[PDB]
Amino acid sequence: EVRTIKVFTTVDNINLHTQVVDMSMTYGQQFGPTYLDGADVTKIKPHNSHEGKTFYVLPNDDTLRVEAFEYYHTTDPSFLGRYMSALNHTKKWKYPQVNGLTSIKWADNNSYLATALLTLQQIELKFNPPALQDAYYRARAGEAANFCALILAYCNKTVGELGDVRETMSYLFQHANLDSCKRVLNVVCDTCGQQQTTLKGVEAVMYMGTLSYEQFKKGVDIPCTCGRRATKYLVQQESPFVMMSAPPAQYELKHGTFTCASEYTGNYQSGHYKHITSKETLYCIDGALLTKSSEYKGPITDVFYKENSYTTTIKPVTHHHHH
Ligand SMILES: [Cl-]
Ligand SMILES: [Cl-]
Ligand code: NA
Ligand code: NA
Ligand code: NA
Ligand SMILES: [Zn+2]
Repeated sequence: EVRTIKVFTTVDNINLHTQVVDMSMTYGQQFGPTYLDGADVTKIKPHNSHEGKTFYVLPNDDTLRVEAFEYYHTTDPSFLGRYMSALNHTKKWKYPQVNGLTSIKWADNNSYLATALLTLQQIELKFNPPALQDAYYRARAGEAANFCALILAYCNKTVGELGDVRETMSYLFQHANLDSCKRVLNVVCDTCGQQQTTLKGVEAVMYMGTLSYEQFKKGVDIPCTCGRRATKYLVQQESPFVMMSAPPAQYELKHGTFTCASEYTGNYQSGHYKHITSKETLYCIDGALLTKSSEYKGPITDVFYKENSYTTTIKPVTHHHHH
């Protein structure tokens, strides 16, 4: 005798697909890789209690391939498996409210994700994939498991794997609407003259080499191809924030001069991230932990600043000689 139950399959947890499954065959024999709220049930046969429940599957048919792309903006074949695998862990993490923001209690080497999530709640950023829009809204309300699992999937990081905050933000920004962001730079060499460049989108809001926005406006020394040290400085900026990054180094964060920052203690193989936010005082959020101070000095790697529109008032030759 053939026994069956009705279940629903999905790739986006919105659009459902009715299935009649044979209770003598595993989900994998019938759907391929199958997950129940992150749990891998591929090798499990249907239970009575599964009737009417929704299972994630991989995009096997054309219908599912379109739904998955429209929701996630990826066609990487393993994406849904990686998201589900991560979700099985992140649904067990805790997301405490710390100083009015959703943080993450430490687990599974997740300090880089905690400071990324805290940072997002302090900068103006809109995501493009519906999956991130929906999950980020939930994360702001305090239910951040799906958002964290999506970050891991989009960044191709597994739970427990070491992550870099700058790289994680770069991926998040790649999936955000930054088309209104513009940056104009000028590079001045005594030998080679002046070279202006215009950057757009993610490249307009990220810079690697100095933590100081003020120093970037004054001028930073970089190598020129001729071998001399040229001066690079910010000509014009149109964006709601900027992110300045550098290899970790002792750095003083002054209250009221920045939005938030990330601190990395450790080395290239093992470390830990903390988050610093400048509000009525300086708050240091370390997952679930919170401390305060009037001054802060530590190995800072990333600093975020507010912006709207900036235009330099100084001529190039003045930046080259006075930075
Ligand atoms: Cl959004
Ligand atoms: Cl996108
Ligand atoms: Na935000
Ligand atoms: Na919130
Ligand atoms: Na974009
Ligand atoms: Zn030169």
